[PDB]
Amino acid sequence: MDCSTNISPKQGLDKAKYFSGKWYVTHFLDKDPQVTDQYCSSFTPRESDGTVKEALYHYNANKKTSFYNIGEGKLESSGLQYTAKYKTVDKKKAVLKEADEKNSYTLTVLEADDSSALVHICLREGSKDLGDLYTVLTHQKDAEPSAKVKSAVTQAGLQLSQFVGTKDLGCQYDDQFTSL
Ligand code: HEM
Repeated sequence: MDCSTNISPKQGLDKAKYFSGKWYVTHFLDKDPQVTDQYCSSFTPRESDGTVKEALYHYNANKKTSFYNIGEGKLESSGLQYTAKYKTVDKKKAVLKEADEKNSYTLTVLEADDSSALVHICLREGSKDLGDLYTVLTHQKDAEPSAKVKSAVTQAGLQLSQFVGTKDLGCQYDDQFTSL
Protein backbone atom coordinates (compact mmCIF):
# COMPACT_ATOMS: atom_id res chain seq x y z
CA MET A 1 0.00 0.00 0.00
CA ASP A 2 1.15 3.58 -0.66
CA CYS A 3 -0.19 6.53 1.28
CA SER A 4 -2.25 9.08 -0.66
CA THR A 5 -0.03 11.51 -2.57
CA ASN A 6 -1.94 14.80 -3.08
CA ILE A 7 -1.92 15.74 0.56
CA SER A 8 -0.90 19.11 1.94
CA PRO A 9 -2.31 21.26 4.76
CA LYS A 10 -4.85 23.94 4.04
CA GLN A 11 -3.09 27.31 4.17
CA GLY A 12 -4.70 30.03 6.21
CA LEU A 13 -5.91 27.54 8.86
CA ASP A 14 -5.93 28.98 12.38
CA LYS A 15 -4.14 26.56 14.63
CA ALA A 16 -6.09 27.73 17.68
CA LYS A 17 -9.10 25.99 16.06
CA TYR A 18 -7.24 22.67 15.59
CA PHE A 19 -5.24 22.53 18.85
CA SER A 20 -8.30 22.84 20.96
CA GLY A 21 -10.72 20.83 23.07
CA LYS A 22 -10.77 17.18 22.15
CA TRP A 23 -11.64 15.39 18.92
CA TYR A 24 -13.93 12.39 18.31
CA VAL A 25 -13.80 10.64 14.91
CA THR A 26 -17.35 10.60 13.39
CA HIS A 27 -16.34 9.06 10.00
CA PHE A 28 -13.25 7.26 8.67
CA LEU A 29 -12.00 6.22 5.21
CA ASP A 30 -9.34 3.52 5.45
CA LYS A 31 -7.69 2.68 2.15
CA ASP A 32 -6.39 -0.84 2.77
CA PRO A 33 -6.91 -2.10 6.34
CA GLN A 34 -4.41 -4.79 7.37
CA VAL A 35 -6.91 -6.01 10.04
CA THR A 36 -10.69 -6.36 9.73
CA ASP A 37 -11.76 -5.02 13.19
CA GLN A 38 -13.36 -1.52 13.09
CA TYR A 39 -12.15 1.12 15.54
CA CYS A 40 -13.37 4.28 17.20
CA SER A 41 -10.86 7.01 18.17
CA SER A 42 -10.52 10.23 20.17
CA PHE A 43 -7.45 12.41 20.83
CA THR A 44 -6.39 15.70 22.37
CA PRO A 45 -3.79 17.64 20.46
CA ARG A 46 -1.70 20.53 21.95
CA GLU A 47 1.12 22.62 20.45
CA SER A 48 3.92 24.74 21.94
CA ASP A 49 6.72 26.39 19.98
CA GLY A 50 6.15 24.15 17.00
CA THR A 51 6.11 20.92 19.04
CA VAL A 52 2.93 18.88 19.11
CA LYS A 53 2.00 16.43 21.92
CA GLU A 54 -1.27 14.45 21.72
CA ALA A 55 -2.96 11.87 23.91
CA LEU A 56 -4.49 9.24 21.52
CA TYR A 57 -7.20 6.65 22.24
CA HIS A 58 -8.41 3.63 20.12
CA TYR A 59 -11.48 1.43 20.84
CA ASN A 60 -11.71 -1.94 18.99
CA ALA A 61 -15.51 -2.09 18.28
CA ASN A 62 -15.42 -5.84 17.54
CA LYS A 63 -13.39 -7.05 20.59
CA LYS A 64 -14.48 -4.16 22.86
CA THR A 65 -11.00 -3.39 24.14
CA SER A 66 -8.98 -0.21 23.96
CA PHE A 67 -5.36 0.95 23.62
CA TYR A 68 -3.52 4.21 24.32
CA ASN A 69 -0.59 6.22 22.90
CA ILE A 70 1.12 9.65 23.16
CA GLY A 71 2.37 11.16 19.88
CA GLU A 72 5.02 13.82 19.68
CA GLY A 73 6.15 15.71 16.60
CA LYS A 74 7.29 18.96 15.02
CA LEU A 75 5.18 21.20 12.85
CA GLU A 76 6.33 21.38 9.18
CA SER A 77 7.13 24.78 7.52
CA SER A 78 4.05 23.97 5.36
CA GLY A 79 1.47 24.78 8.11
CA LEU A 80 -0.69 22.35 10.09
CA GLN A 81 1.21 19.21 9.26
CA TYR A 82 3.42 17.07 11.52
CA THR A 83 5.25 13.79 11.62
CA ALA A 84 4.91 12.16 15.10
CA LYS A 85 6.80 9.33 16.82
CA TYR A 86 4.72 7.68 19.56
CA LYS A 87 4.86 6.16 23.01
CA THR A 88 2.60 3.23 23.93
CA VAL A 89 0.99 3.83 27.37
CA ASP A 90 -1.61 2.27 29.77
CA LYS A 91 -4.88 3.98 30.76
CA LYS A 92 -2.99 5.95 33.52
CA LYS A 93 -0.37 7.21 30.98
CA ALA A 94 2.38 4.98 32.37
CA VAL A 95 4.94 4.39 29.52
CA LEU A 96 5.08 0.82 28.16
CA LYS A 97 6.89 0.93 24.93
CA GLU A 98 9.15 3.75 24.10
CA ALA A 99 8.89 5.95 20.96
CA ASP A 100 11.44 4.92 18.39
CA GLU A 101 13.01 6.16 15.18
CA LYS A 102 11.29 3.89 12.71
CA ASN A 103 7.54 3.96 13.61
CA SER A 104 5.80 7.27 12.88
CA TYR A 105 2.60 8.91 11.59
CA THR A 106 2.19 11.97 9.47
CA LEU A 107 -0.99 14.05 10.14
CA THR A 108 -2.19 16.75 7.76
CA VAL A 109 -5.05 19.13 8.59
CA LEU A 110 -7.29 19.60 5.56
CA GLU A 111 -9.94 21.75 7.27
CA ALA A 112 -10.73 22.98 10.77
CA ASP A 113 -13.40 25.31 12.15
CA ASP A 114 -15.03 26.03 15.53
CA SER A 115 -16.81 22.62 15.72
CA SER A 116 -15.24 20.21 13.23
CA ALA A 117 -12.12 19.13 11.26
CA LEU A 118 -10.90 16.88 8.45
CA VAL A 119 -7.44 15.30 8.76
CA HIS A 120 -5.39 12.79 6.81
CA ILE A 121 -3.06 10.27 8.58
CA CYS A 122 -0.24 8.15 6.99
CA LEU A 123 1.07 5.43 9.35
CA ARG A 124 4.54 4.12 8.53
CA GLU A 125 6.98 1.54 9.80
CA GLY A 126 10.48 1.79 8.38
CA SER A 127 10.32 1.86 4.62
CA LYS A 128 6.69 0.75 4.54
CA ASP A 129 3.47 2.82 4.42
CA LEU A 130 1.13 0.83 6.82
CA GLY A 131 -2.11 2.88 6.99
CA ASP A 132 -3.73 5.65 5.02
CA LEU A 133 -6.75 7.23 6.81
CA TYR A 134 -8.97 10.25 6.37
CA THR A 135 -11.04 11.15 9.51
CA VAL A 136 -13.87 13.60 10.08
CA LEU A 137 -13.62 15.06 13.62
CA THR A 138 -16.11 16.79 16.00
CA HIS A 139 -15.66 18.12 19.56
CA GLN A 140 -18.42 15.95 21.11
CA LYS A 141 -19.40 12.27 20.61
CA ASP A 142 -22.04 12.04 17.84
CA ALA A 143 -22.12 15.83 17.09
CA GLU A 144 -22.84 16.59 13.41
CA PRO A 145 -19.90 17.68 11.31
CA SER A 146 -20.12 21.27 9.94
CA ALA A 147 -21.14 22.13 6.42
CA LYS A 148 -17.64 23.54 5.92
CA VAL A 149 -16.05 20.16 6.77
CA LYS A 150 -18.53 18.17 4.56
CA SER A 151 -17.46 20.52 1.79
CA ALA A 152 -13.76 19.81 2.46
CA VAL A 153 -14.45 16.05 2.02
CA THR A 154 -15.93 16.65 -1.41
CA GLN A 155 -13.07 19.08 -2.16
CA ALA A 156 -10.52 16.30 -1.23
CA GLY A 157 -12.06 14.23 -4.06
CA LEU A 158 -13.93 11.86 -1.71
CA GLN A 159 -17.53 10.80 -1.05
CA LEU A 160 -18.60 11.14 2.63
CA SER A 161 -21.02 8.20 2.13
CA GLN A 162 -18.05 5.87 1.42
CA PHE A 163 -16.63 6.55 4.91
CA VAL A 164 -17.50 4.23 7.84
CA GLY A 165 -19.67 6.23 10.25
CA THR A 166 -18.66 5.36 13.87
CA LYS A 167 -22.06 6.13 15.50
CA ASP A 168 -23.21 2.59 14.55
CA LEU A 169 -20.14 0.84 16.03
CA GLY A 170 -21.23 1.14 19.68
CA CYS A 171 -18.17 3.22 20.53
CA GLN A 172 -16.95 3.57 24.15
CA TYR A 173 -14.54 6.42 25.05
CA ASP A 174 -12.31 7.09 28.01
CA ASP A 175 -12.78 10.85 28.65
CA GLN A 176 -10.51 10.75 31.72
CA PHE A 177 -7.63 9.57 29.56
CA THR A 178 -8.08 12.34 26.99
CA SER A 179 -8.41 15.10 29.60
CA LEU A 180 -5.14 17.04 29.41
C1 HEM B 1 -11.79 5.93 13.69
C2 HEM B 1 -10.53 6.24 13.30
C3 HEM B 1 -9.35 5.27 13.28
C4 HEM B 1 -9.30 4.01 12.89
C5 HEM B 1 -10.46 3.21 12.32
C6 HEM B 1 -7.94 3.51 13.05
C7 HEM B 1 -7.48 2.24 12.77
C8 HEM B 1 -6.30 1.69 13.20
C9 HEM B 1 -5.91 0.27 13.13
C10 HEM B 1 -6.82 -0.83 12.54
C11 HEM B 1 -4.70 0.18 13.70
C12 HEM B 1 -3.87 -1.11 13.89
C13 HEM B 1 -3.93 -1.54 15.35
C14 HEM B 1 -3.25 -2.86 15.56
O1 HEM B 1 -3.89 -3.84 15.18
O2 HEM B 1 -2.11 -2.95 16.11
C15 HEM B 1 -4.28 1.50 14.13
C16 HEM B 1 -3.10 1.86 14.74
C17 HEM B 1 -2.63 3.13 14.98
N1 HEM B 1 -3.29 4.34 14.72
FE1 HEM B 1 -5.30 4.40 14.27
N2 HEM B 1 -7.18 4.50 13.59
C18 HEM B 1 -7.98 5.62 13.73
C19 HEM B 1 -7.54 6.86 14.08
C20 HEM B 1 -6.24 7.27 14.32
C21 HEM B 1 -5.80 8.64 14.61
C22 HEM B 1 -6.72 9.90 14.72
C23 HEM B 1 -4.50 8.56 14.85
C24 HEM B 1 -3.49 9.63 15.29
C25 HEM B 1 -3.80 10.89 15.45
C26 HEM B 1 -4.07 7.21 14.69
C27 HEM B 1 -2.80 6.76 14.90
C28 HEM B 1 -2.49 5.42 15.02
C29 HEM B 1 -1.22 4.94 15.56
C30 HEM B 1 0.00 5.79 16.01
C31 HEM B 1 -1.32 3.44 15.47
C32 HEM B 1 -0.25 2.38 15.89
C33 HEM B 1 -0.37 2.04 17.36
C34 HEM B 1 0.50 0.81 17.66
O3 HEM B 1 1.11 0.17 16.80
O4 HEM B 1 0.60 0.47 18.80
N3 HEM B 1 -5.15 6.44 14.38
N4 HEM B 1 -5.28 2.38 13.80
